[PDB]
Amino acid sequence: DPRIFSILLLRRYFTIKGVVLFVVAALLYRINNRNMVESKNLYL
Amino acid sequence: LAAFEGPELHRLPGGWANVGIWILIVITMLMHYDSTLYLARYSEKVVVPTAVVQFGPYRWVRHPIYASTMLLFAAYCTALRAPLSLLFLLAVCLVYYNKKAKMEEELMVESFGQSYSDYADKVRHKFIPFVY
Amino acid sequence: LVDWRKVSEKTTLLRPIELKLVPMALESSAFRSKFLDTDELLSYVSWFA
Repeated sequence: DPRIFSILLLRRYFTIKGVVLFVVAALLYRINNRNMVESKNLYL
Repeated sequence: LAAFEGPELHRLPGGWANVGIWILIVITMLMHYDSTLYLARYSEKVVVPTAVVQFGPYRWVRHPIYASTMLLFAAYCTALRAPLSLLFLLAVCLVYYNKKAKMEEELMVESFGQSYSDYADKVRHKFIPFVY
Repeated sequence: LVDWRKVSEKTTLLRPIELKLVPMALESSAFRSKFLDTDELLSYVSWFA
């Protein structure tokens, strides 16, 4: 129910804490799609 | 039959084509929960309704619990992208659910009098919205 | 749709500020007749708010 979010949203530390987890999640997702060996053939 | 007629496992795509099963599963869970809650918030005992429920999915369809079970059936069958098994599942579940819906509908018609009659006149579609 | 003559004959003992607050209470009592649930109305009210 959007009101459940909205009551807490309408009520400096929290934003920075939430944006740190944003760049950490971005890092983990970006590292997640690449194979550790990009060139299997050139190392083969 | 959905398992077998469906293709081999890791070849089905991803990306933006796997959002449909997400939203359909969310819809069937939401509609089933609403149907069960609206059916259980009025009955005194386990299944003993007092008034007629005509709220939530009941104002779109006469049997939303059965159609939600139907829709998660279709969700599993559509996750593996097999239309024919979805159709046969639809046929058999339509037959049995329609039989059981007919007995329960005549029971509440007999038991409640005009109330369920006008409720059924308000919403005719028994299983699928404006299809059945 | 409301014949206000008979409503005036039903509010003879009343006062102008209550004569002003009559219509919304009248609509509420009109909505009282049908059969409806609290939580659906509450959900719609929350969504619209």
